[PDB]
Amino acid sequence: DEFSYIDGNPNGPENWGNLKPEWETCGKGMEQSPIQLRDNRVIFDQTLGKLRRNYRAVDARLRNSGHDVLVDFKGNAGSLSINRVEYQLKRIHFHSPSEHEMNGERFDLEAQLVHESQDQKRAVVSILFRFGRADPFLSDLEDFIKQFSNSQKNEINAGVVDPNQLQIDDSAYYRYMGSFTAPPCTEGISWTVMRKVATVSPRQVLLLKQAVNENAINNARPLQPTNFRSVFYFEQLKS
Ligand SMILES: O=C1O[C@H]([C@@H](O)CO)C(O)=C1O
Repeated sequence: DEFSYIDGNPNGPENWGNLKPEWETCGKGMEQSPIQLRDNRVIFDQTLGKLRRNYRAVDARLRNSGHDVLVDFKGNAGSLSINRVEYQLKRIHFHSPSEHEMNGERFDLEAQLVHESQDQKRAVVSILFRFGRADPFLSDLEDFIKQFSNSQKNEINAGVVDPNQLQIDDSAYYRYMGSFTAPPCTEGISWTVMRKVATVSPRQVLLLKQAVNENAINNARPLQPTNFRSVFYFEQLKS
């Protein structure tokens, strides 16, 4: 699991796919994430509907992987519905700066909600943030996040973590097929990236960045080629 976000280094993002056989798709796959999201190339699909979530507050652990901080839910944290297929919410990864761009703009943080169906299909819902008012979700975790920095520990019980504190506006999003954004960069992942940009405070991002290894202080994978794949867009009109 040594990989780095330092461009130019032997273990850096351009080389991920040559580091070990298990990571080859990082270099050779053609539906890699993240990508550029461009309004002028989207296919509109009114048929997708408002994003259908039913999430539940539940017991969680915070983990420092060394290259990101994530929330790891212990109980059943509820689920996301796409095409009446149901995907359970398992984890939330944090990346600063953002990995996705929207019309050429890179944001200050991205949160990625990883879900898994019983069929084991994967869907990720991404939220993009600009510096502003604190994020209510991270507020309730700040003192736990701090402990990665004021101590030796790399897991922490965060108790009950509520995903309905997340800044998700269900009325508009992008949708496309992609990959995990870190090794093993596996494909077949449905991505939903929320149009509405949330806010997070600088203090909150700093806490996150304090937590990780040095080679991961910025932990965004560079944008990958779109390669002609389709990008769908839904947006609910006032009518
Ligand atoms: O699609 C994803 O890739 C990231 C990974 O880069 C985390 O470090 C993750 O877990 C996702 O939600």
